[PDB]
Amino acid sequence: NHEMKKYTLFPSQFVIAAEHTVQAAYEAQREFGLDLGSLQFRTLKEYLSHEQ
Amino acid sequence: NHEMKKYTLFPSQFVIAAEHTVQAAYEAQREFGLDLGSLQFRTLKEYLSHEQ
Repeated sequence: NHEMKKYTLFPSQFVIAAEHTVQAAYEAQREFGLDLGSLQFRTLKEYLSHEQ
Repeated sequence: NHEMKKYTLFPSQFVIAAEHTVQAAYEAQREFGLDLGSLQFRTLKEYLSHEQ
């Protein structure tokens, strides 16, 4: 004779965020000419894969 | 978020001199025919690099 079984699967989620202010960004741009938004964006993008 | 720091540098100095009298120099030149000034200058130049 024969028999049958079954199994299941399901995924999960993740979430992250970053914060910065206008005056700090303006001061950094005036002094060093750096862009904070791109820095934080790339940092989050890298950190997600690293922790995965 | 991110943080920054600072570091600094600053150099130093050195000084060295040589001395020879006239009486002893003439006596040595008469007796042996050497050159005290050139020998002293060369020794100074060598030792300056050797000490560093």
